[PDB]
Amino acid sequence: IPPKPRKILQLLRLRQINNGVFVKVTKATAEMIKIVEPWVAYGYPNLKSV
Amino acid sequence: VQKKNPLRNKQIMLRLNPYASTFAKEKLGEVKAEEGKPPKVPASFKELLHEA
Amino acid sequence: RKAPKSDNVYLKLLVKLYRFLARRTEAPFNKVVLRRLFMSRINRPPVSLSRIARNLKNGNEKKTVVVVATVTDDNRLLQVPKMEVAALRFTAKARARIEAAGGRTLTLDQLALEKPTGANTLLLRGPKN
Amino acid sequence: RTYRVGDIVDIKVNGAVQKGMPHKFYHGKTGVVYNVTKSAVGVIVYKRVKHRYIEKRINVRIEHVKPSRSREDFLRRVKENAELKKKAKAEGVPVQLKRQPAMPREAHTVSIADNKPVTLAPVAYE
RNA sequence: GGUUUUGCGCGAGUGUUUGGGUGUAAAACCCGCACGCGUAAAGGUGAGAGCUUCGGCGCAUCAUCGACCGAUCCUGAUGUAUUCGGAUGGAUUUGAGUAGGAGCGUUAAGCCUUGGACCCGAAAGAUGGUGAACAACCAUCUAGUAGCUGGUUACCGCCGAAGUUUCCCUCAGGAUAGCAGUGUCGACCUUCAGUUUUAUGAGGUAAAGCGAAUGAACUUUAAAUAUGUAAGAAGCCCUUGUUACUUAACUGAACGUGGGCAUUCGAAUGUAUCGACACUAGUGGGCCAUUUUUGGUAAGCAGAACUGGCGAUGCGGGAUGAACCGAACGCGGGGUUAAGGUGCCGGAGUGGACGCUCAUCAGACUGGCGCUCAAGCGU
Repeated sequence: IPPKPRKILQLLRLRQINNGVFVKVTKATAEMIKIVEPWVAYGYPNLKSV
Repeated sequence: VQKKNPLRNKQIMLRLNPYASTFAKEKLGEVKAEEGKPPKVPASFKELLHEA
Repeated sequence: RKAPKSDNVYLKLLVKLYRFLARRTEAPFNKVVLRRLFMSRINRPPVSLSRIARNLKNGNEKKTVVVVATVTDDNRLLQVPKMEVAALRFTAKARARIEAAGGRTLTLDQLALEKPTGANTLLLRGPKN
Repeated sequence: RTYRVGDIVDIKVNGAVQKGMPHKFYHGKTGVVYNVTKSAVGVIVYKRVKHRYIEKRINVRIEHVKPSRSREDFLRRVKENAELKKKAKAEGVPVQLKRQPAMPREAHTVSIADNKPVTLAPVAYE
């Protein structure tokens, strides 16, 4: 993993595989997760998932 | 000493959420919709759907 | 830390006493004394009678001087004021000059009994290098 | 242009005069002035290597160096923040001071009246 | 013999053991004069641990403004033996200087220099002898020395690299910084960040339009893609004096001003923290791949920066390896997967839908057997 996406993944508390976090959808955070798209899978949770 | 799943153990759910008993009793998960005759889809929407 | 580097058993006794104090009181004085008890000899430089005589100047003459080191005699100081000093060790000339001036000499356990939290104390450190 | 010692200065480097030209790694950079001469100016600029940063002191003369327009946002922000906080304290109401990161859009409706959608195909044949 | 650190005794002093006395006799006990080393020959302001009678007092240390001295630069006093001296006011002065001592001795560990010097390993050279018959041998100096080999002895745990920047000069190299670690000090999620966002730098680079002007160099708008800078308290703004500076001139700079903002104190997210000082081992290969860029050849190829890995990496796949894909490691039980697979070897489908292909050595996201409405190919 290149150092900049690895820094993003350490900033999002995703330092291990199959790790989940809740992120408020913000254009700064949106650009961060669009940067680390080759490593993550993300989407909109419903009430049951939370 | 031992984490118990509230979705499997009902007593743990009642400990964390006291509303679970009356949520299950009053059937707020099987709530029905508002009654009355529903209107029909407008023709404009249907002609927009099956366009060229 | 976990243990003092000193092999002096009485130093370890003082370390146990001030571990208890630091744990069971909200006094930063006891924590600082415990930290300085853990420290090495080069990090605890000798404090001379003249340096204490300087620091006992404005409104501290009625306070109890606390030195976690050895107080040494200073020949440059001609007149020794009245002083209540609590320290690890005293040299013979320093102790004799303190008691000859009407002052008093204390160890750290007498300080821990008379002043368990360090009220109205004057913590003094020796010069570095 | 006159330059002080300690101002944030950005360099762009043209090809008009080849005297005292810096390398393309310094092309279009930004630094801080510590030295001013009759012609040249000494600028500290940060430099990346592997895992760390090294400051480098470089000399560029007048026609490629200019005062940067990166800092004026700080002064305008402190001026407006002070002034609307003064108005908020005078009027006794809370007001918003920070910068918001532009939350996503809310819900709304668009009318089909006078805006009938057109149907398209991958190629525009006409 | 130096040097760093831990413990210990005494401490402006410290060290009995050259020696003397003594003894239950190489022990232990005592010390008269020396000698070695060291010491001698307190100011303001702001932070700051700690204390507080809540008013404040403020360690160590740092910053800044001052004070004194060896000596240096002029001005050159009363005086002077009449050719000596330095009083007052000035300097961008220094110092291994002062500004309320820290050392001495010992123990343990590490490092450096010299002695055989971690162990073994030349050709030689010298001294003194033994023999012959046209230099050789013996003993010693000598455990000689130079490079360069080979070897260098229980276990477990924790932490763990580099194969680079710069300088100087022998060629036969060191120093500095970097990566790893230790102690001290200062704060402490204050603050910091291989990061996004906002403004900003070089690319208006692509595009769209020119029923707008003008002509990729056209532009209202504006990509993609990467990379510097700033995001308040170490802060803001303006007003007024001084300065050794600067300019025609507060034209700017620095030193003195004032105000209010601690209940969005002035984006996001993370924060199991960072900075400085001091001290200590191992290392200075190259290779592959990517992105961008330049040039040449019949074609390969050559020159730059970039990160990721290898050296120092085990496991699942990959027909062996290697590269490449997955994923990085305490000992076990259960469940689920990644890459890759489900005709047999081999665990799991001769699974399903649609077509194509018969190849006199097809083809296999084939290794072998073998396969043909596949066990091949595409979804």
